[PDB]
Amino acid sequence: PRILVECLLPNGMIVTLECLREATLITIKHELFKEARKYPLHQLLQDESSYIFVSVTQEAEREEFFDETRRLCDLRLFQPFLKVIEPVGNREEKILNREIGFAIGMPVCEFDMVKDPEVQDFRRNILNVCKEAVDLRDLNSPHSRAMYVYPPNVESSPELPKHIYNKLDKGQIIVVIWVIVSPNNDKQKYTLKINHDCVPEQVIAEAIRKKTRSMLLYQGKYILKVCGCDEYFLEKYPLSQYKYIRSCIMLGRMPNLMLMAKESLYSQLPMDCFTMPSYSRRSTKSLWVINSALRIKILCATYVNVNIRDIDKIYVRTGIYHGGEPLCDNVNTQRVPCSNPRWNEWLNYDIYIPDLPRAARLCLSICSVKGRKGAKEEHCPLAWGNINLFDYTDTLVSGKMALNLWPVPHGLEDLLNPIGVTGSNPNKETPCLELEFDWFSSVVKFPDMSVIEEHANWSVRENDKEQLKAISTRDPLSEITEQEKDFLWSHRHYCVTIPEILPKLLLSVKWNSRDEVAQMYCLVKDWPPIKPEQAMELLDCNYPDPMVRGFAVRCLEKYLTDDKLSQYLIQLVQVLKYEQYLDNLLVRFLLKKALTNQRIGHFFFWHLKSEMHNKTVSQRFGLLLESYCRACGMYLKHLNRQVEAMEKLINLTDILKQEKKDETQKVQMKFLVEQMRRPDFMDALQGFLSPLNPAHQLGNLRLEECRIMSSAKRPLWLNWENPDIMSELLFQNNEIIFKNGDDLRQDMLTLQIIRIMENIWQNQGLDLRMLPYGCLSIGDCVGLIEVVRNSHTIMQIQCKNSHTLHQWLKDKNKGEIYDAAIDLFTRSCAGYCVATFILGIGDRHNSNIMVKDDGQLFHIDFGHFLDHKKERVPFVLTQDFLIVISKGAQECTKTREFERFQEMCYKAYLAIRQHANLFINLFSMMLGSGMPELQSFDDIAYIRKTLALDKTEQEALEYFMKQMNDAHHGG
Amino acid sequence: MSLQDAEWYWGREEVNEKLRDTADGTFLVRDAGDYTLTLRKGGNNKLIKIFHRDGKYGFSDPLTFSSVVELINHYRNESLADVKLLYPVSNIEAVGKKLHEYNTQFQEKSREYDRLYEEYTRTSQEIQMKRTAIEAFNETIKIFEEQCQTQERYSKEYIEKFKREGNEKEIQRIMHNYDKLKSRISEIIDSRRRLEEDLKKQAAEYREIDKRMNSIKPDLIQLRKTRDQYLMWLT
Ligand SMILES: CCN1CCN(c2ccc(Nc3cc(Nc4cccc5c4N(C(C)=O)CC5)ccn3)cc2)CC1
Repeated sequence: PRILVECLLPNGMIVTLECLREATLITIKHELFKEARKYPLHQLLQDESSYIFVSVTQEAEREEFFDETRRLCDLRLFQPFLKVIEPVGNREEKILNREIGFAIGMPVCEFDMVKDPEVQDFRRNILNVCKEAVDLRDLNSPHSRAMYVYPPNVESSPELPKHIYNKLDKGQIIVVIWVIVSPNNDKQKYTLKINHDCVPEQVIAEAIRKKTRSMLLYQGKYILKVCGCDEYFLEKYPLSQYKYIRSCIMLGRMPNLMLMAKESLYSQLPMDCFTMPSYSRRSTKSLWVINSALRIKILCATYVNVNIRDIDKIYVRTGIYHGGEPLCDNVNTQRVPCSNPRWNEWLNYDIYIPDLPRAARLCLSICSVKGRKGAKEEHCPLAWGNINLFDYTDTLVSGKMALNLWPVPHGLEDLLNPIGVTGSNPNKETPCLELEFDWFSSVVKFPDMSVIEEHANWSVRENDKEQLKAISTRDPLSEITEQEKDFLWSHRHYCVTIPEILPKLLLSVKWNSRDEVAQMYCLVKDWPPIKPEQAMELLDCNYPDPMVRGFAVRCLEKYLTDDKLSQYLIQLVQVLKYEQYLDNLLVRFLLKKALTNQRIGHFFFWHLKSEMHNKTVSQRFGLLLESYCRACGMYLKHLNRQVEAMEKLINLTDILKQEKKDETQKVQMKFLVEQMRRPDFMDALQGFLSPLNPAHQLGNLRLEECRIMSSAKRPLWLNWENPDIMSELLFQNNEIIFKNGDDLRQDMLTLQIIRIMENIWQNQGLDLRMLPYGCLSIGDCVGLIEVVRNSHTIMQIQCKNSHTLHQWLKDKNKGEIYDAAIDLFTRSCAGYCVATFILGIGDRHNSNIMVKDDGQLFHIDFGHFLDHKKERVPFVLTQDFLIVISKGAQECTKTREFERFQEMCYKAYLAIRQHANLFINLFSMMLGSGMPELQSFDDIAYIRKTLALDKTEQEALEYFMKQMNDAHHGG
Repeated sequence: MSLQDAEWYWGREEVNEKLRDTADGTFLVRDAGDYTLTLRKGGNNKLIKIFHRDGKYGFSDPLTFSSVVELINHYRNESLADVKLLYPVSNIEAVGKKLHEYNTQFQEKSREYDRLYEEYTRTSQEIQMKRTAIEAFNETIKIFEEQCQTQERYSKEYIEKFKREGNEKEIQRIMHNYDKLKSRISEIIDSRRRLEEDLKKQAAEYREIDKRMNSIKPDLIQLRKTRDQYLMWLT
């Protein structure tokens, strides 16, 4: 309503405008100038359409609302005051910056404030990647822009597994082409039987031949769309290579397609305009010549939050590291009383300066001392901080430095944290620590590549050949003995023939040396390529060398397909944090991929935004999000639609979470209905692309079916319509669960791992079907979960004896469908038995397992994905499950159904156990993600144990058999 | 000599914990014949597998040395070259009562640490919000100061007393706005000072919350060792 805004005219006189809460800026400005006439000095004031507004929002940013039609509600103004001043800046730049700031979550002016030369150089240099991506997109318009907007959702290889191939009708699939070409939508359906290797062009040609009575002779004028969703077959791929088509083949469903005019989507595609922002306009000695042991001085820690009585003394542990393995033993500073944290000591390290690796670092930690306990005086690290020994331009840090030490992470028993951010804590109340380095009377830089490849090149049977392969096949998380390292380095030259041995030979190199590192460089320069699943290892903390990671990124670019890149994307985004600098090859690759494909880009943005609330990776991810949104194209307008939408939900839950968390769900439901009936909530929620899948569009909310669940966290059961014309084909209603306060990165990881397991088993020929449904974390403890429909929890089915579930399954599939309803049930049951045994998912009661009416069985909630509750078969097959698998009997355990079931389980288990490196990598690259249950190497040691990697194939199979017999009481 | 009872022998997490921040030359032999020896050198725990073949033990072929204890003794006598193997790492009712008491103590320490951590994170949230509000107040006060400067620059020139035009506008209107404008600027400055004072108070309280945090850890980790050693006896 009337908020009594204040207006500051250019004359100076303050005017009180009684403006309603939901009012636009144009009307307010008009009323303000109308009232200004009564005020004095109205001579100076110009016409209304000659001045612009300025205000300060809740983010402490001074911004000019140029013409924003959003009411003063959406302004988010800090105080109800508005100054009037003649506009100075460009409307385009300010509007784009405002949109970018809303999408990112932090105003873009902050990056302009940051004075760090590396930050400014990255900001001005990522524009090169942005510009090349934008140029590539507009190379072959409007086709290229269309492919960018609606990318081909296809598989990795055209060749099909034999089982699905036999599922086809002799290589012919029966699709249905819907044509709505008429004055009114009539949905002319044509049933067309065509090969599974025909490109969509031939599909359309043969559709035209049919539609036209029985023949005609359209071409280059129509395209194919998936009815009920926004996915288009614009690419020249075999019709069965698209994910929807192959999913329909596997699931035994008719692919219902649609014929749409090309000009329809070409005109539906707004033109993207990328404009270079304002900021784009703005004695060396070889490091090997210097010969002196590295020395660094510690001066004083100005601020320290310690207790004098509880802490006797303090000292600064230091180490010269490379990855996580010290180059030389840690040096220490003499203990001093906590009151006077001044040391002024020149620590001397054992590492000869020329032998410094490029990825070297200096990890410092201020920690106390307490000798009261006795012989083992406990040490606690008060604060930590890392410092790269080389600048982004290959220069040794010299002179003095002031480092704000981050707080020690929870659970970090050790004293030095060599994996953390290599930068000063942005917060200025943090404990500073002053440092000084040596001065060499000149700038010292790492020697140029050509210089290194001259040192090396001047400083240089089956009895062993089997050992190399045995090592290479070994886990990357296993242990390597010194004889193994010496053996590998002795046969470094011969290791080229085994290209998959770099992840191991790298550990065999002494980074403390110069000849060894030079030879390793000359080797990695001419290394045969490796697989992307093996080049994701070379992109972890273990391997921080510039050239190693450059080679790994080259392999990723050359061989990583978009389908894989869209799956191993969480891991790559997370590994972005552990990169040394801001301008590196991996970020360029990921940014180009995200800018040349909106399917990858949407999840790229959402992952970055989710991880951009931990202050450690706030700045880097904010810079990257700015670089993306500058050249994101028009998708910004969509992303904002999602962003604010989620906000409108978040706040609501909070109001229910604590404010009204006093009465039962009746009052909560009434309040939810009342708040949803408000115009703001109704207008914000409806009409936007679903974050889980951008293809699905959410229409008017069906407030009738939106309720608050009975689950402990009390999530939101949000129900939406489908605005698409052909919604009846796929699904007329779209449902989602909004969970506030529950971490959803654990569920995301488990579902990604289940998807990878399903892919492995499909390739192996084991048609085990699982539901790895959608799940996103849009922040911290806030998330969206897909709702699977027509599926009832096992508790409900039993509630609605040991035969209740089987009786229900028989009822839902009366007739010949019983065979399929039992086969699919058993296959899914085997798949989850193996999967939840290997990953040790939390113990399963009835509520966590639900079955579709068809027969499939899936587990819904997760959050114990490495058995962190202090092996531990969670999915012990209940009596009802075995009765259903055996088709009903009292001698169940003695039927051929058991034999087939156990054989499929063993096949799946062995197939997974043959691909343990991938799962170990996926779990290890996300150790720092901060999940409550993936936080120490024992968590991945559990995976190593369950797969029985140490044992042999027969031993592992016998171990799984023993575990099964123990779990389901023998069999 | 006999095995299964020795200082070096122990029969990976435990090995790493024992060798963590240990002196150079330390060596611990444990099974993973395997008989893997973990030796601390260069700040890192190197591993050497003791090969057992033809009833003979040895680091590298030939396995001339006879017994694992013989290997340990011989390489304690002389350096491994290049580092000598220096100093190695080696009632029921009462134990039950001690275990119960230390379990209770560990639960108390964990609860206290959790409460301190939650208070720390909360106070950090309010600290950040208050700092942002203070910066917004600074910006608003700067804008108001600019407005006041412009008003003072303009009023005298545009419309001073009756000379140009001051019959009753300056007394009733011209000076009314200038004083009315100054009322809000002063109050805005007042709000900044009041909120700034609160921020300093929270910093001290947030400071104190850290003092209790950086003292409980020494008294809780040592609790784990007492709990770990007593709990992991069960004999
Ligand atoms: C013999 C084999 N050795 C040597 C190689 N080693 C190793 C394996 C994988 C990674 N990758 C990684 C490491 C990350 N940090 C952490 C590294 C070590 C411990 C912890 C980490 N935590 C964080 C950051 O929360 C939890 C505790 C984060 C992401 N990825 C790094 C080192 C295993 C032991």
